[PDB]
Amino acid sequence: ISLSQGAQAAALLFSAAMDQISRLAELDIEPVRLPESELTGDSHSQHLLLGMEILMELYRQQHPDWTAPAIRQAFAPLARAGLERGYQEACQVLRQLNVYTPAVAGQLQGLLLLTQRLFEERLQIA
Amino acid sequence: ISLSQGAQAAALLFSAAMDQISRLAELDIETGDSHSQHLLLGMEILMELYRQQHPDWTAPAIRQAFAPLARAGLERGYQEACQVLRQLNVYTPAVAGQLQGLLLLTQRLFEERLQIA
Repeated sequence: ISLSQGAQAAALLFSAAMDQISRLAELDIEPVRLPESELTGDSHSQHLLLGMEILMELYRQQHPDWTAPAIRQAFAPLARAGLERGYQEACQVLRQLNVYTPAVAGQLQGLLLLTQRLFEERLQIA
Repeated sequence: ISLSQGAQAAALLFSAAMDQISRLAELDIETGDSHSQHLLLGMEILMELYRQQHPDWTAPAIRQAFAPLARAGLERGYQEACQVLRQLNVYTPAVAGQLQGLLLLTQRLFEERLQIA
């Protein structure tokens, strides 16, 4: 039942490549932040946010008729939903890989929470 | 080290979340398996964006340009993915072959895409 070790492989490739390419194509968008953010991210969260940026950006392009606010309004819950689900899937794989230690569970959780809040902040940028 | 398995759990969350969000937001263009599809949809998005960063260039002009960057991109990705899989002592003959499988396939499929449309 170890399609689980297939999933992990593919994820590693996905994440590394999306990085490498995004960098090489100079798509590397400067991380968008609240000028007075009290929060400090790490590279993991930063990767994640840059990811969500692209998704939003393309969502925007795909909805020309829609206003800027409506666009943020609509995209916000899908992004939250996507991330919480993403997380749930990432956890399942790890439980299944029998590597879901209390340490790793806590680190991954912290990362979700960090990312959610950072995105909440990003969405406030008018 | 804890360091590596972090980079792992992060990669999981990244991949999955990008998967989820792209589906939920209906970002799409209307043979393969999910892992390649995922990667493809990955690259198509990036290219699509890269397109928009050069409104002035022609369509072939951007395919010409983006292709090598996608190729170089995957290879690097693949190396880095082998790194962690080794660091974690979890790089089975089976796993390695599976991964190399996914590299080549994706790789080809993207080439077939460039010839199309």
